[PDB]
Amino acid sequence: MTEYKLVVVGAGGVGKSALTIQLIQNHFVDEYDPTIEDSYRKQVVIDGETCLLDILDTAGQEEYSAMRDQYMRTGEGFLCVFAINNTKSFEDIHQYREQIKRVKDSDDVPMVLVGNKCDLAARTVESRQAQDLARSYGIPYIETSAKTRQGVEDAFYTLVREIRQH
Amino acid sequence: MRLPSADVYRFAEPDSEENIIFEENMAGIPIIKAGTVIKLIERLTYHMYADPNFVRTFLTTYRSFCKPQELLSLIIERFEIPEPAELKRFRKEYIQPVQLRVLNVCRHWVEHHFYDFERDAYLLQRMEEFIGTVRGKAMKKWVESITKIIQRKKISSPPTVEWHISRPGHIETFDLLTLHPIEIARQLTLLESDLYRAVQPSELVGSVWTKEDKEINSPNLLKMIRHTTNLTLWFEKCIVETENLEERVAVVSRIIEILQVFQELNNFNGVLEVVSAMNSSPVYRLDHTFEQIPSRQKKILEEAHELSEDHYKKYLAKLRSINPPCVPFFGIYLTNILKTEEGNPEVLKRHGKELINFSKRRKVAEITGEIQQYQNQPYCLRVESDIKRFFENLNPMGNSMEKEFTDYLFNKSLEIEPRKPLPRFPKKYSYPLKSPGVRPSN
Amino acid sequence: KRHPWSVAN
Repeated sequence: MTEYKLVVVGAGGVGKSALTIQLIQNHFVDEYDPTIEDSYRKQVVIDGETCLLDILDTAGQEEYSAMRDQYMRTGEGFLCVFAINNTKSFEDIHQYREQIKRVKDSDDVPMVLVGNKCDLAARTVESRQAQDLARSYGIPYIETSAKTRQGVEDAFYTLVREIRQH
Repeated sequence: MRLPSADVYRFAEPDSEENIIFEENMAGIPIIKAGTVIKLIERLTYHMYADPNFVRTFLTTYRSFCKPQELLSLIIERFEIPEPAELKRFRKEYIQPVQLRVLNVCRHWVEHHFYDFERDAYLLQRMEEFIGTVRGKAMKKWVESITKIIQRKKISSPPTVEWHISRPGHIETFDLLTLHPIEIARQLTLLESDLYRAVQPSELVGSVWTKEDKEINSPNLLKMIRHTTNLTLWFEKCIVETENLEERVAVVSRIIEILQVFQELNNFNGVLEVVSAMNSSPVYRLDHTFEQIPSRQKKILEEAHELSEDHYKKYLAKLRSINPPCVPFFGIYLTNILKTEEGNPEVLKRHGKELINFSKRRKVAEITGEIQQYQNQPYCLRVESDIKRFFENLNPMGNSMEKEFTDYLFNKSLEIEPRKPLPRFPKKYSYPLKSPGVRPSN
Repeated sequence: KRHPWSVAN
């Protein structure tokens, strides 16, 4: 069966790790041990086709800036993630995407824009702003909640559909 | 045995499902999974046996759920046991061992986690007061040992250094091709090993290197990473600013020899500095340059790159099997600590009661323990003060911002090998490009 | 093909 290499890209310091963690955990297990293969590999069924998502999230290694190319080189699809309570992380998106395009040597790499909402801080990025950025790039926008798991699956599945329809 | 009433001594309340829970599928001592802070303090100072592993994990990780001043108050409260003949047994098998455990905790706290006291003088005032009130004959030796520590805290044969074109003292000619590649790898390994060894768990627990005060709380970690980034960028710079193709091939080839020696030294930070440079956008596309790299060096670089594939599967196995000294790559630890802390609840609930999730803290303490285990052993290599200083002061970015500098590297890449016929560029090195290789001179 | 340091085909 088909395996998709997905890479999570986004600013540190605003809990981006929750997007992939919440995807991998069974919907009611709060355990997470990042030191094992099941922690980043998940078998799923999307539009009736079974496949394996391999998800790279380097959360915590943001200071190793000269490694971004190396890590981005491994993916065929990219989740660009910002926190909806952190305007700076939304502004960082443009340059992340420039870098993904250069790494992959292509002007349309499969990718998705993901605004992530943490439990309690206040929104500073309006959905219209993000929707407009994503349209200007020609890519989808998904909002997710780290508290409820709403949108998480949608974010990854949309990305897999961008790869399949490329 | 019979203890006071919980309404006088809070640590007498019996265990229950609402108090303490244990790990159900794992040196004779049960693994605490979760508990109130009262119960955690109880077991930290348990009368039936010492528990050094619990003490170490607790004092490494407690600040997420208990503040230092609160911990001091709680272990003082634990120490001051009121009595309920049969008192003789109580004093022998409850008061005495619990108080010794309290002093043991104080001792480990002041010895291995003195930073709590250096940042809150009032905490140290309270601790010295407490120790001063301790009047016992069984206690005297431990009390004196603690006071001593507190007082102190307020205060084989290496191989020959190799040379290539630059001679000893000729700082002004030091460069990637003029220093001996073995010696570059050795002095970078000494630098990176010291950088690795200076990082303390206090910069790591709590994911503090990712938070707004990272510069304050994780200064050695950041300095280490920044050195690694600096060397990667300098490698890319050396490559794309060598515009003559033959000279560029010699530069890339010398960098692969440095990588080979990094491998010989188990300097995996150095291995990955090189691998990250070779994977960078400005370098990875230089097909005309890799074309002329001899196949043996291609294989060396290929093996190194493969260490990073599959979420570092082969790096992880190789690290597990080598013997020190080595310099691990830190990035994986950082991701695992961060994802452990973010991917598990601070608190578990049982019967409506909140219990501190201690197992997630144990997982973080296992990671910091593994880091420490590789910080023990140093390298049997001699420092070369001038080569050392040369690499400490590398500054490939100069005054440029990150984006400007990485865009300039990529535009140099495009100029020296256009997407367009391949141009020619004149040589820039006056000296010979031939390498002395990576075997010593005797 | 693959990486520039891999065996050509």
